[PDB]
Amino acid sequence: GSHMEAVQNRIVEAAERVPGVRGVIHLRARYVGQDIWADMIIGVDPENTVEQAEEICEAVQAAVCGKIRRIESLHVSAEARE
Amino acid sequence: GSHMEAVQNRIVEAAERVPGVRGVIHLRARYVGQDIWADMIIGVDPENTVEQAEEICEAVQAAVCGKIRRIESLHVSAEARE
Ligand SMILES: [Cl-]
Repeated sequence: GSHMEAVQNRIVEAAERVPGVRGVIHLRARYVGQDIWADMIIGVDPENTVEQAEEICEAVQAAVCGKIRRIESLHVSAEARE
Repeated sequence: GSHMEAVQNRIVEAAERVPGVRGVIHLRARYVGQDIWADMIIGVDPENTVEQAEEICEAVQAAVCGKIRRIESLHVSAEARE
């Protein structure tokens, strides 16, 4: 990977463009057949509510899955950053 | 393709998001090794100047090449639409 680094670059870029994301802290992506399954942690504003942070995570899931068709599973969690 | 239809979808989407593009009229993409070479026609406003249309074409080239790393050659021309 090769194939995978270009997919990981697209995942990070997609995520970082979602309102309220303060960087991708962690991303692990793996092939399951031809499909990608991935697990991500994003940074968020410490003073966002838990509800808002969950909304940002959901918006990242939608953006990333929408942009990268091969992704068939994506978990997104959040940590306070900056 | 398989591989290629997903690349063509990304090309069209990238192009259509550039200011002043009125649809992708034509796209031919081919693999040269692992690289993509492509030829595209976009629609533009008939009342744009030739200079403006050339600027839109150049902006499409930049956007598409920037978004799809495997593309190593992209020609973009314009036709009046709508
Ligand atoms: Cl591919």
